[PDB]
Amino acid sequence: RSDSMSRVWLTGDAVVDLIPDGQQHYLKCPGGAPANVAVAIARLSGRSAFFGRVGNDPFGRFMQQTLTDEQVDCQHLHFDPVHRTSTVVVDLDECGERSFTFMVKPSADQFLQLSDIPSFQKGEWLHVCSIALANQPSRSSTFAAIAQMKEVGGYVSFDPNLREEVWSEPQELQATVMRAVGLADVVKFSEEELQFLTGTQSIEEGLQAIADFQIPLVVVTLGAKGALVATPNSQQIVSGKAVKPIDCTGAGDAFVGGLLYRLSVAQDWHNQATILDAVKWANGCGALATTQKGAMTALPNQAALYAFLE
Amino acid sequence: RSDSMSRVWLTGDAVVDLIPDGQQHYLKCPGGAPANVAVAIARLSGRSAFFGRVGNDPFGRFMQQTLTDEQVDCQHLHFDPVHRTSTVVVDLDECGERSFTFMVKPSADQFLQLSDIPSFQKGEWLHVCSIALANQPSRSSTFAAIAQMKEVGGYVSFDPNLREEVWSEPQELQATVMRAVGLADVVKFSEEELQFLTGTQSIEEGLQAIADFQIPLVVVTLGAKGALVATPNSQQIVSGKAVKPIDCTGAGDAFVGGLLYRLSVAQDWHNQATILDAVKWANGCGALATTQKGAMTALPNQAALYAFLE
Ligand SMILES: Nc1ncnc2c1ncn2[C@@H]1O[C@H](COP(=O)(O)OP(=O)(O)O)[C@@H](O)[C@H]1O
Ligand SMILES: Nc1ncnc2c1ncn2[C@@H]1O[C@H](COP(=O)(O)OP(=O)(O)O)[C@@H](O)[C@H]1O
Ligand SMILES: OC[C@H]1O[C@](O)(CO)[C@@H](O)[C@@H]1O
Ligand SMILES: OC[C@H]1O[C@](O)(CO)[C@@H](O)[C@@H]1O
Ligand SMILES: [Ca+2]
Ligand SMILES: [Ca+2]
Ligand SMILES: [K+]
Ligand SMILES: [K+]
Repeated sequence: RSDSMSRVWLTGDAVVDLIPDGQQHYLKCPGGAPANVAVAIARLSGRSAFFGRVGNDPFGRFMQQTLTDEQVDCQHLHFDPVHRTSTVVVDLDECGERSFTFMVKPSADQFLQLSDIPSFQKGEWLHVCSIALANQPSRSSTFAAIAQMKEVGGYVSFDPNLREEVWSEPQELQATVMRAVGLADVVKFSEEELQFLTGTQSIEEGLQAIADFQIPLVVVTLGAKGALVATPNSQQIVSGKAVKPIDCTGAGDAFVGGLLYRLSVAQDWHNQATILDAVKWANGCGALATTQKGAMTALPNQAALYAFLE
Repeated sequence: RSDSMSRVWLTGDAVVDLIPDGQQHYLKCPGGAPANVAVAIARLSGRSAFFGRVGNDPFGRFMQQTLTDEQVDCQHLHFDPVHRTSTVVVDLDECGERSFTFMVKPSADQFLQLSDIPSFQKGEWLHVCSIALANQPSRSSTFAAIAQMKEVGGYVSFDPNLREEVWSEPQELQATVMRAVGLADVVKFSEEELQFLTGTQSIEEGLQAIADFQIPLVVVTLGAKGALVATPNSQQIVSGKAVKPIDCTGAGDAFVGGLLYRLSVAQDWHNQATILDAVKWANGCGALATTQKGAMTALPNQAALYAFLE
């Protein structure tokens, strides 16, 4: 027959990450979780497309140029006439949520409109993170996009990727995020995120707490220990090569990029061997992404990833 | 008798200027026009104090640490619980307003409150720029501070320092700025600013247009040609050494710093010889400030300034 490379849509925040380098200097690094995933998929020769809003400013034009250079489809990237592109300062002493300071609140992406959503098609993927749910109108626009992708027979990937300070009403984060968890085909958590969102003290408890959601695939990253893969009535650990991280920025998005790339090119992404293989790629991408400063810098192509996987 | 070094109060925006340096890098430079003037006065061994608002964030704490290191009194620098410190990207191909992109709108300084204003005393100075007038509540708070300084028998310095993009209602800029021009003892313009604000095509026309304001001292900077000094029924050019600029960022604030330092230590700042001498210092400071990247970096001490003046 013929191969079927499905398009992956990414939406949310494209951001400039200011990363200390020699510091009284910052590296000007392209970033923003869904932009990172888009570039990760494209670098692996996948088919990714971004829709959303950046600012009509140099940082916004920098992110548009970056995504375009990386062969990400940006036909549906919009430039807001008023609001500025997200600008984030990174603390290299931390990893994850604790490492980021958001200087632009609310940034242009928070003003995502219904009209920004492109036509979706059966079999396509949509990936979203929680910053897209942080404030209106992006929150309601993003939930509408999710419902539309489900309706047309596409698939939904959700990575909470929690950044509480972005929420003008942080008391709304837990419920809003769990509503999106309830819409997804694929959900990726860090260990801490799963426990926080479900109010549990163990991964096992956390998984039992969302069993009612009947999620096809839940993946819980375990840092160096790889990832727990949860499918209906089944859990297993998939572990890869451990590396000493130089810059953890973007590791989780790289992980999601490898995962979604392999799901997107699969005959049937629900196939258990397909999923386990996709997580092996995800682990490899996550490790490699830490080897250079910047979320996107070390996102691997297939030659590099295969060489690393052995 | 005894010398009388008057305190100069500065209020408005303290900002982090991101200046290309090796660029895919930015230099992280302390800045913001009234913060620049405060540091310029302190470096010349004057008595400067800052009141206003920065964000409760690393950039805000960086500016507090900077002003403190520079011996600027920061007892009245406040940290806003919600809004972020102003962050500005600099274009080295431009000078003045055209070189700055404001990423944080509205930044913490725009939320200056009546309670942020310190007690003023007779003979003290207050210096303000137009960003403090850009939006509420800072606009009304700053006009209140101005009226209070006038009432107690202090002096008011105003440097429009126009940055239109900071105004949520830019159609209000001209009238709002000219209202402040009408309150000042000392006003400093660039040539372009004077003509723009008065809607005239020459400096001479611009000066005639504000004659009705009965301003004690108007200074119009002329780039390398020095400055025009306008006092009642009198104008003269004061020119100093021309330098080849390396980074024009902060030149105008350095100029104001030298000017206000010498006015602040004078027996009678209205004295014409005093004023002309103060402008000679101002010119020297303006030139020296261009010799390094960053608004504050090359603000001179007296040893450097005297050596440059000859
Ligand atoms: N030292 C490390 N060695 C190998 N892989 C790592 C390492 N750190 C992170 N990763 C990889 O990248 C993924 C992301 O790691 P993680 O710390 O859980 O990021 P996040 O909390 O954002 O999900 C891991 O699942 C793992 O596959
Ligand atoms: N090439 C230059 N050579 C000497 N002095 C300069 C030079 N450029 C700027 N200055 C000094 O610094 C001041 C500020 O210059 P200017 O270009 O008018 O800045 P601004 O437009 O912000 O007021 C000048 O009045 C002048 O005294
Ligand atoms: O996941 C890493 C990414 O997440 C963010 O914090 C927000 O989207 C970015 O600053 C960073 O590149
Ligand atoms: O006058 C120079 C200063 O003016 C600003 O643009 C705003 O206050 C700063 O970015 C800069 O340091
Ligand atoms: Ca993450
Ligand atoms: Ca100026
Ligand atoms: K990295
Ligand atoms: K400079």
